[PDB]
Amino acid sequence: ALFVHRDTPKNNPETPFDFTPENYKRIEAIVKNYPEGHKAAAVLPVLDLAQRQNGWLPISAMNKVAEILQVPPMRVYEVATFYTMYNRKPVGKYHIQVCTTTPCMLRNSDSILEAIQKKLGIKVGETTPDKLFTLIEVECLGACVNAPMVQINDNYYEDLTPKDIEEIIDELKAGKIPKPGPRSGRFSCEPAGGLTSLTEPPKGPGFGVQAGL
Amino acid sequence: KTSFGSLKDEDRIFTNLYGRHDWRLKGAQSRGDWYKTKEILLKGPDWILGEVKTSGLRGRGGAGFPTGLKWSFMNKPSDGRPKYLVVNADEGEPGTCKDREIIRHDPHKLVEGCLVGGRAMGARAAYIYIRGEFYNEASNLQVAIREAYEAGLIGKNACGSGYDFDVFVVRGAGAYICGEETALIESIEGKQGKPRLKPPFPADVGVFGCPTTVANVETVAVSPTICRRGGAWFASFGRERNSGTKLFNISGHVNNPCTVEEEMSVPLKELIEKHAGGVTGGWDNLLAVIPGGSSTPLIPKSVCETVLMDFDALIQAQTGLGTAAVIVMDRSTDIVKAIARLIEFYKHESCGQCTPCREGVDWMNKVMARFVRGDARPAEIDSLWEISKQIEGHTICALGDGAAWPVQGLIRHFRPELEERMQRFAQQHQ
Amino acid sequence: VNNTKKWKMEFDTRERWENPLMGWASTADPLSNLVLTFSTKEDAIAFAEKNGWSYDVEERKVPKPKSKSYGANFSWNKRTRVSTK
Ligand SMILES: NC(=O)C1=CN([C@@H]2O[C@H](COP(=O)(O)OP(=O)(O)OC[C@H]3O[C@@H](n4cnc5c(N)ncnc54)[C@H](O)[C@@H]3O)[C@@H](O)[C@H]2O)C=CC1
Ligand SMILES: Cc1cc2nc3c(=O)[nH]c(=O)nc-3n(C[C@H](O)[C@H](O)[C@H](O)COP(=O)(O)O)c2cc1C
Ligand code: SF4
Ligand code: FES
Repeated sequence: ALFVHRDTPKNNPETPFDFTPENYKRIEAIVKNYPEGHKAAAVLPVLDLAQRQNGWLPISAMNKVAEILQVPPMRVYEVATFYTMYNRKPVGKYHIQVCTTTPCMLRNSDSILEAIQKKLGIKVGETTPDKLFTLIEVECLGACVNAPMVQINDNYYEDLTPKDIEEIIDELKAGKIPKPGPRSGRFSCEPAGGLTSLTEPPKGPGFGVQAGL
Repeated sequence: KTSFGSLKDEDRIFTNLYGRHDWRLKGAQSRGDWYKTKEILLKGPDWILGEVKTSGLRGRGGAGFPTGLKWSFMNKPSDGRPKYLVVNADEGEPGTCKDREIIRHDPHKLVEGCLVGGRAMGARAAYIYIRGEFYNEASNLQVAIREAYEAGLIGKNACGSGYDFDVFVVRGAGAYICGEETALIESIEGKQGKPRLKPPFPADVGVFGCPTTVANVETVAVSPTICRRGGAWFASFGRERNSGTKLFNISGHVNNPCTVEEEMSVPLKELIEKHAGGVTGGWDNLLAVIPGGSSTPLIPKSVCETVLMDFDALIQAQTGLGTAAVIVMDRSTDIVKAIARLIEFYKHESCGQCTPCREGVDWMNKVMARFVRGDARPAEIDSLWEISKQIEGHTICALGDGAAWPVQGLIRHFRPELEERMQRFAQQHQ
Repeated sequence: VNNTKKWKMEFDTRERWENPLMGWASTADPLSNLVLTFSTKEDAIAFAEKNGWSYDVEERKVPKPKSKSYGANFSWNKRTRVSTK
């Protein structure tokens, strides 16, 4: 929650962090996208790579990204403290993000947040003591017709009841992987009472093309 | 044409919007995409700019700037710097979930849009700044871009036209302000998402200091359909200077919250009752509608009966179109809790660069958190109004404007509900 | 920059010593607080010649106009790119 750093024993510039060699090939692939002379523009993917290797960012990944891109370390500190994904504290393995903005609060995502809080025994921001589940509360995640929805580390879980998210937490505790989709009768975003549109077959190539083309 | 709405399935631009067909290359070429692309590329930038200008296409990002007139700023000779079409794919606007559908379900339409747009403005590559929350959609789009390179459609000698054009995907990192075009440029450059000042516009100094056009996913993806089908075809739908089709995201308190492509000047009541089945409890249960996502001011039930969902008829309703995201709020809704949560969104998602947003959006969230309880006196309504007028137009980007607008809409349309809230607080705590 | 508008005439600063009773700044110079204001330089020169005061004149140091460009902070090939904003 804080935007200063204090050198704890488990988080310091002497904390061990280095990329794997396949991650060095990935950082080569990232840096080769950007033009020559603007290598610094590879801060945000590579640092996110340094979050996908470790799960979180101690202050050695910030120093390592500043070391391999030859940028000042303060310019990576700004990126890690500006963006809400760079977890600068050690999160659980299933980082649960509940969206409770206005289109999801209208569709009662507060009941889902209460269900996750009583199911895991924790509250918003805390971590379960087995370090599996981190429950926080985030802003609009972009699935507003599929509201109310949560996010688990890569995945969207949409149209949720409290029973649905209890089912998802149950199949996450046993080690299984769930299906990232809407848990109601619809598939992605269509009207739940059947398709009100795009029922006709798409015509294909050549349809309606103007002359002289 | 006088009436609008009830759009046919054959006049849709975004077929396979619902994921029912194959999103891949064999699916996209079976739906008309990547057809006669080389003949579009060979006919020059000026022909494509004339097709987009004649079509009446406006900004689908939310401001509604004329898209052909926007892209024609880049049709200017080189100076040693390359040019870049950069696709704004962030979509952090609450209520808005349409570009997620375009990237996840129609990716090759977006890739051909990047190609035709980058030919139209002489751009060298394409940076699709996709949202960091849209990870599976980003890998989805990267598989489609792999299918576009490996078929020889883009890259070296794109579609066999002698034109070279790359397409990149840069993921975000969870920042709503990085949807604004200059802050998106600042996020691609490896910096904080702090918006630049205008001028320099991105057509002069954009990404890496190059000429740049930052354009929405929708207004990029529909442009090969405009070039194939014609300009007059896309101009025939909707009113004049409100031409075309539009994706609408009906969410909130409706029976069937859904994304649907619909004609531009459709009535709001017809849209909600047809595609969403109406408001939960009927149309008489409607209390308010935020018409186009959080940035636009809400309109009450007395305006939603006859209003049209294009730019100009909503500007006549002293709100905006924006992202065309219809948030429906019925009678069971504490509207003050919802708008104070919306201002809480605009202070948790605000980059802190300049003064009036950084201070006043937190201060409007504190005043709105007291207005939820009613822990104020009614002279703090008009006071708060002045605070909105001290933010609207005095900031760098339009997130200060997009945070001043809902406060103004809530005050203007439900001042007596706030007043009776505060007076019942004042009597029950004294 | 409103304090850099009008010309001023001061004098040399003579001795300030410690008052033994209170530690205050005792002085013997009567002209130690005399700062005169003149709208132009030559009025001050004519005033100093008029009273017999030997005078030295510093010239008006004006700041030269700078080339301010907001786009220069985001150049392509130049070093004047800002590292952050
Ligand atoms: N789609 C979304 O997810 C969201 C959309 N919005 C909407 O975005 C809008 C605010 O966007 P802004 O960029 O701040 O407004 P708008 O004034 O700036 O900009 C739209 C386009 O017009 C161009 N433009 C305007 N005047 C120009 C000129 N004289 N010379 C050159 N180019 C010019 C700009 O380059 C820009 O690309 C609002 O309508 C808001 O509702 C807001 C939040 C989220
Ligand atoms: C705070 C803020 C956030 C924005 N977010 C987005 C966005 O996420 N996606 C988008 O297409 N436009 C967004 N815009 C609008 C852009 O400024 C710009 O109008 C658009 O990205 C490109 O213009 P276009 O309509 O011609 O495509 C945002 C504007 C502001 C002020
Ligand atoms: S007004 Fe707010 S959103 Fe805009 S540049 Fe300033 S801090 Fe950023
Ligand atoms: S509001 Fe929850 S996803 Fe947009």
